[PDB]
Amino acid sequence: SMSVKKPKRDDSKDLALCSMILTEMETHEDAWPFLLPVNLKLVPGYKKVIKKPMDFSTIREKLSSGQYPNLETFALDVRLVFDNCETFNEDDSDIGRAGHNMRKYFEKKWTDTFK
Repeated sequence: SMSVKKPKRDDSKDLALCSMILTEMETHEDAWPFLLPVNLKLVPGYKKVIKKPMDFSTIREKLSSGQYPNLETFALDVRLVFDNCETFNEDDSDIGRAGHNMRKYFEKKWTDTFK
């Protein structure tokens, strides 16, 4: 509350560390569905169904331009990529499998870097 604060967690390295995580997600062999925005002209249904499209290149640009206020808003966009994927793709598809794999990979790196 006013003039009553928990001890200050050091957040000075968060930007660099989210960047490192994102590099690792970018270079994963199963990243290919997620590297670029879904082409809304070429994929029927996407535009109407997926209300907030998100992809790795868009997160990279937001990260690089100070559009994440804190590490939680960064994680929300990463998870949005996977939540979008599960909304549009069958589990038993190459893309559906990719999304599950990448979500796992991310959640581990997230816990190990920060929790």
